[PDB]
Amino acid sequence: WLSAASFQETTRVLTDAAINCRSDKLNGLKENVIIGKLIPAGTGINRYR
Amino acid sequence: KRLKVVAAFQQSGNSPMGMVLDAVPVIPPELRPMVQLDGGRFATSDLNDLYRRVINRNNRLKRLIDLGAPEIIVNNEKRMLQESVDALFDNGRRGRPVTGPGNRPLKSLSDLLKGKQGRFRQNLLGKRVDYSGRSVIVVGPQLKLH
Amino acid sequence: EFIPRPVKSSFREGLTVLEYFINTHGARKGLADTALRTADSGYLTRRLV
Amino acid sequence: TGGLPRVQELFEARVPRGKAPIADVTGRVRLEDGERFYKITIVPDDGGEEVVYDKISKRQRLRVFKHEDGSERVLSDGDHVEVGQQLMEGSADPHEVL
Amino acid sequence: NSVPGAPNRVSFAKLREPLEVPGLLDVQTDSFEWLIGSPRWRESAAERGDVNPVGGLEEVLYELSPIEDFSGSMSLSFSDPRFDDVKAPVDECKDKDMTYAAPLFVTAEFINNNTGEIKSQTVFMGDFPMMTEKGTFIINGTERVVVSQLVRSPGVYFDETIDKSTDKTLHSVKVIPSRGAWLEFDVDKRDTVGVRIDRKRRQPVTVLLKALGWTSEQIVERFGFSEIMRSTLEKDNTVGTDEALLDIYRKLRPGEPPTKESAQTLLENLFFKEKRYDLARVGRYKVNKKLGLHVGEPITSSTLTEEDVVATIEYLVRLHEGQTTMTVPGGVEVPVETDDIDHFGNRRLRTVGELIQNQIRVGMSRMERVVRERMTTQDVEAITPQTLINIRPVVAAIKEFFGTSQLSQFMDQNNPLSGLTHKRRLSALGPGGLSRERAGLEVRDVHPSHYGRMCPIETPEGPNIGLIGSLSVYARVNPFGFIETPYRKVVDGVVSDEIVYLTADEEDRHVVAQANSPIDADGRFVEPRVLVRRKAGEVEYVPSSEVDYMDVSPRQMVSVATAMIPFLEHDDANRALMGANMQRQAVPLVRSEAPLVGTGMELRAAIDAGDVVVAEESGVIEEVSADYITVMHDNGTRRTYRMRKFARSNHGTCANQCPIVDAGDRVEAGQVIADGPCTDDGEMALGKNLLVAIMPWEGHNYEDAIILSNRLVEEDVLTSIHIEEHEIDARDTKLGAEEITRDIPNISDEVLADLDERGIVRIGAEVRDGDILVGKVTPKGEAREVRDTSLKVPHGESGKVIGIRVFSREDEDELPAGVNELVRVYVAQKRKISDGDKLAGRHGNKGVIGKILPVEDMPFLADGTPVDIILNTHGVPRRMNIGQILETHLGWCAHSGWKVDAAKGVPDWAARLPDELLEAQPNAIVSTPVFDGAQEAELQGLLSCTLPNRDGDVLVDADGKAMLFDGRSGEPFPYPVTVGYMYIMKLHHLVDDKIHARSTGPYSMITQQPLGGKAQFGGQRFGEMECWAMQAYGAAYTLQELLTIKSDDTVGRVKVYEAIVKGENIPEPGIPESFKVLLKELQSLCLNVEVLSSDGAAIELREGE
Amino acid sequence: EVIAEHPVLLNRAPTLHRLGIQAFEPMLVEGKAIQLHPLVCEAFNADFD
Amino acid sequence: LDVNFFDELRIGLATAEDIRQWSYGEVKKPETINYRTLKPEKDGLFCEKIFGPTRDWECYCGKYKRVRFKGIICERCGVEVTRAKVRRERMGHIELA
DNA sequence: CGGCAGTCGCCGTCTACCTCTCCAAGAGCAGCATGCGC
DNA sequence: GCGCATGCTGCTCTTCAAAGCCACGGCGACTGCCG
RNA sequence: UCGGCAGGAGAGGUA
Ligand SMILES: [Mg+2]
Ligand SMILES: [Zn+2]
Repeated sequence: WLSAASFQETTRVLTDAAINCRSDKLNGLKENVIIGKLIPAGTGINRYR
Repeated sequence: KRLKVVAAFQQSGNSPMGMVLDAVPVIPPELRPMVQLDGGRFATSDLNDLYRRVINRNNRLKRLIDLGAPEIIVNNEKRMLQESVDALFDNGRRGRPVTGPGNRPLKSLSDLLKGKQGRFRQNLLGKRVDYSGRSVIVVGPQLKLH
Repeated sequence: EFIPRPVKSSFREGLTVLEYFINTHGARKGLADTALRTADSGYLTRRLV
Repeated sequence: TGGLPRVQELFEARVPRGKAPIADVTGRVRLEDGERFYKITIVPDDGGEEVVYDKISKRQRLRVFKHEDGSERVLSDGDHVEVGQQLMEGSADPHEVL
Repeated sequence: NSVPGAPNRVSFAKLREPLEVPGLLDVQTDSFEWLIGSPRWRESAAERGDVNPVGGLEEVLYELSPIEDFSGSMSLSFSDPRFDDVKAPVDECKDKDMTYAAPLFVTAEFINNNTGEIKSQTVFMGDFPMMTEKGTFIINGTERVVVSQLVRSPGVYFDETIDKSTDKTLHSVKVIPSRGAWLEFDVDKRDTVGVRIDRKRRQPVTVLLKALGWTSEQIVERFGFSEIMRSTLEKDNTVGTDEALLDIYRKLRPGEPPTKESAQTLLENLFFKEKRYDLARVGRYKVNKKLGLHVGEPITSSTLTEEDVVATIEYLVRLHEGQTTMTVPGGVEVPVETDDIDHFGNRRLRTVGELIQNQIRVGMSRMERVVRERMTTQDVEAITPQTLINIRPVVAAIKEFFGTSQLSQFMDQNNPLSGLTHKRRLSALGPGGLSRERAGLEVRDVHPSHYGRMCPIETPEGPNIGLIGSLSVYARVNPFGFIETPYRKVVDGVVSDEIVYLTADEEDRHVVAQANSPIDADGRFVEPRVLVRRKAGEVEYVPSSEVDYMDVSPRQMVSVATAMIPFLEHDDANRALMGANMQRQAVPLVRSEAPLVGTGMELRAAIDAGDVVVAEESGVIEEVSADYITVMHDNGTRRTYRMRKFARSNHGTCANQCPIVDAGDRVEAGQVIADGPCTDDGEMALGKNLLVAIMPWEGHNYEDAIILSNRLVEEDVLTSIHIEEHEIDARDTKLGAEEITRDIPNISDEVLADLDERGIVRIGAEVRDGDILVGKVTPKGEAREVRDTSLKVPHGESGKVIGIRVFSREDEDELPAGVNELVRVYVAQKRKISDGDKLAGRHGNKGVIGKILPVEDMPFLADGTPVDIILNTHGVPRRMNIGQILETHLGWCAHSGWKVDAAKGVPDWAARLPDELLEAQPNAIVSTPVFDGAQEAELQGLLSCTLPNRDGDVLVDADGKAMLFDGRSGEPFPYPVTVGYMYIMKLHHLVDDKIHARSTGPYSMITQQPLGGKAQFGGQRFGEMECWAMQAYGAAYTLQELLTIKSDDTVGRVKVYEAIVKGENIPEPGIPESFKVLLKELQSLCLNVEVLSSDGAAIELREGE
Repeated sequence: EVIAEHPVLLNRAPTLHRLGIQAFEPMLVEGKAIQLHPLVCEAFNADFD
Repeated sequence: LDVNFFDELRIGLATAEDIRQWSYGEVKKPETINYRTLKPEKDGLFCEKIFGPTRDWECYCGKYKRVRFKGIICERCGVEVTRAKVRRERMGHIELA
């Protein structure tokens, strides 16, 4: 819901997520940028880090 | 179409009794600041007025209920309180917007999250930074590629 | 649509008043469409990303 | 259509403007000429019911495939079109071809 | 010419002109003259069509009165507006931050019908802002300009559409009023004519026809020629006026119980009234023109009648049929055609008078409602007109219009041309027009009806392309709001000299010839066939025997800034657009000089702008100094004119006036007495003449860059003066009262040496960045309560101090309440040319300065003359602006001087040249009009006649090319290069105002990110599109550092700074604050958002430990 | 010697692809304008007007 | 806090019990701020008791000042003696009739 | 009952930078202050 | 000359009226409405 | 050691 709420239609996605009680695993580029973590690409992946 | 909604309230461990409110939260004060207008007075905050309206309606409703008023007046006050709360959460969704000085619609709690000028696309996906500058570029033919 | 009367003079000899006036009909459209095709390509790019 | 309009009607996959039907089952054709609208129904060269592909307008023309005869044949009643042949002329639909 | 004292500028024009350009500021002054009702407009309206000399305010005051109550016992009326004298002159209002206004009084009478007595007395209705002699307003000390608005005109508008479902045409109408409800007939897919009364669902037109009083018989008898009306007739099922009234009652007023009496009154108090429906004068004139109605008597009333609606329905059915004529019972004849909504015969102009009249009317209506409501709650015999009238709504409306409005705009005073152009602008936006987002692509096009009324070239370049335009030079406005243009009447193939002004709706029934048409001595066309303009802008080649009108001049279709580009017909439209836009951005220089090659418009564009000083009478000059001129008139009176020396304009430039007369000269009325900002001897001069070479040079002028010489810095050729202004305020406080004084117990005595005995700086001191201007302290309560709050020079500023203006309260000066003293300080600097500054020409050339070279490093001619500027040749051919090369050729010919040999008669190429253009002197000034100038045979012949220099050498050959030497190596260049003179202007985009940098500074409050802007020492945005590049490069650490420890991480910013200063390693980023702000935002909408760990147990996310 | 071998990043808007950001090695010049190599104008899409 | 320990972000509907849990007190008076004393009112929308002290280690009265009184609730005012940064993270609630 | 087609309302429409001005109003209610009369 | 009575302008406080007003494409629910 | 600040709307421009 974090990646879809920042694209379009914030109210609808927030309402659907609240009703469904969804959970976000924070495993994408946009979410890692939003919360302030290293993106999982390039030099931010486990082998190189 | 109906099962998509009726099954969400069953598969999880929640209850459908969250759509009806009995207490309203209040944002911390430093997130809705009130500052002086160039050594004069304070000119609106766009969020401290919808709260004032809700509090006024709630106080009047409480005083009228604890007095023995007829049903018509209490019903009118309850309708007005409902409209005020609805305008607090989302202004303009039903009926006409609540305006202020200059016929300018007030900005609600859900208007600070949506749009290209909201929190998501203007404070979380892009920011302003330190150690930066700007100037006009000109051509230098004596330089190298690096 | 094309105008059945042509512009017989080059820019090296100079156009007349009417030729210069009818030259601007399709010279304004270029700029207005250039200005309106830069706002529908950036939304396509944002949707593709 | 051409340009960005088209790019986005091939990305944001939607029904085009002039949808040209495609041949459901390999078979001969039943091209009849009407007043303002043709009405083909194709011949079942498999042994079943003809797919009634009718009510197409006259505005949109007919196409030119690589027919078995070996030329740019314009759909003539009695033509062995194959599964996938764009009968008319106009952008097809990405949901029927699937 | 036609001006008493003017420089002699010879011209290449071959055509004569029967008309002179009008006053260039009469579009602003005429409307205010009409609104005020002054005698000048009264006489002008008495000159022609003297029927109803009604002013602008008088018609409002007469439409208002009388004001009656419900009972009908008393009434109030108004009449006779009149104005007092202006309180303060212009300069006092501009100095003390006041408004330029004059009080207004009206007379009101109170009649009581119960008794019969009358009580009348004069009331005061507030101060009315007034317009100066230049067409501008001074509001709160700032000059303002009100811009005209292009709006659709009230009337009846037909249409035509085709349906994609079926296949047939569908028509419609739209009765648009000035203020009221909208009707809307329309045919349908089947055959049911319907009407949307006030956008309220739909209903067959027969219910309305019945309501109005038409029985089935009458209708069928009248609308029987068509079949759609028969069909609609036999399917209404509402026969009966009362049941049709009920029909539309349960439509327009839902839920309410329908009573025939209310329906009767709802079908009268909507359209057939006088209070809510108003088809204004324009609307009425247009309706009684389309529907061929009673155009035999004056235009009175303003409500919709029945005949109108009937004729509308008739027209609609006759148009659905497909005829081309119609006649209503006892009317005239008219074509049956649909109309366009962008035709300049359907778009009118709302000038300043009609923009102020609307606000006055709104305030009047509010005051009228108040007085009507208060007339019924007071006691009789104590009611007087002064006790019933409230002024507050009117003054509130006036001050709201003249302040926070989209059409009263801040005036731009970069140079006189920009100020003149601002006052001639037609804007399609505003309160009642369009929007930058709603406007499409058909309202931004050059309609064929713009010829002579709007300029097709001068328009903005950004999102406002086509939404803002300029009036043409010969255009003028109707008394209704329609733009006219003049023509010459021709009869029997001979052009006469009688001028008639025609609107766009009257010139489509005549054949109009072209300005560039060969005309003999008697006035007969030479060419057998001429290029004309037919009805629908159709250009054709008709044989010259049908022409009915002719243009007045080739420059009829261009504005005042486009008519200043020589060789305009050789330039593309885009480059001429840029040249016209960039001619308004030039800055005034310390010394001015007129162009060597001009157009002739520059003389009357400077007198009409108003930045010069002209003489109002004839006399001899008695005394001349640097700041005053005394003229003795012939009768005996003496008049003295003062000058503005080093005044600051709206944009920080310098406005300086200098005298150009001697101490014994004889002066004629209308002669220019003093110069101005961008003026040279009475004519506008925005740049300088420089010697050019067209060649590439070592890549320093690569991709639109420019190379300059050092002689342009050592001789102050391109130097300008910029002035700045700073203020501070001394006010009272809850702990005391702020005082301005030199004594400050917080700072040292070394930095308080340039202050006087009052706390202010002294005139003539050189201030710098971070220096002190005034010294002020604030008490904190009662010692040792004094804090420091001093006005200091901002970052990156400097210059001398040239003036101080102090205002005090104790010396009887108007001041805002709560403050005690005011002080203003003016700081001026002189700016030379440098790298990064923007230069331009009149043809679209534009670039920044790449290098400045020593005069010994520059290519030089055969006699040792270096060139001043080098331009690249790769940018000319691909942009189709070849007027600059012709300008350089003609400029060289004018600079050197020429002489045509006539020993064996005048040469064949010089047959059409005048007799004064066969010989010229060095440094001569010529003129080439915009569409009738120097041909190319003439230029080619003049290029081989130029005079030699001191030694008998001709440096530039017949092609305009010269052999240059190389100033770095000494060898000649192998091929000849083009040389000449060109006119170069300096644009107001300087690099000293665009450089910025920051390491740390102020931060925000809610989201603790760096501030924005250069004045607040802000940072630069790292937007969304810039993050995608970082993610595509693979740089995961640069992005993380850019997003956490440089923007939001409050605890990591300080540790990073300490680590950098101490030389240690940079620490690990924390968590941004904006995420916590978002979480509290989500929690305030009753959403239970929590951050879990690997085993539940939600994290606190509040620090504190 | 502080700015020796310390790269900086140069950016021009709009950033339509990767090459809208690049890293250079700074040099001290005289003036108030930035000097750009002639061969990177194609990647930056930057003229000099 | 460490960003390397987050694992989930859950959203859901909030009940009245949660709203009464997050809150530190209930507001009753619609007043906002005193215009003349330039100090927050009592039980308004800008209150030191519900939300937090406006200045560091201070309170409405002057009984406890400087940093030595932390952890003590003022018995006549009710304001906690702690930092002023806690006004960005403490909420309140309104009891609807 | 049952199709149904029009209708209406709600989503979306490129990035970075510079300069300027304007921000509720009215009505009641104070605690004094100045005129008139004996 | 003194005592009584009546109006200065800053300050404070609280919020519906009511006329004023007039893109475009896509999608999906829905709702009277005809049959 | 006292002591100490940064919201909205409209208009015009540059690439
Ligand atoms: Mg450029
Ligand atoms: Zn206390």
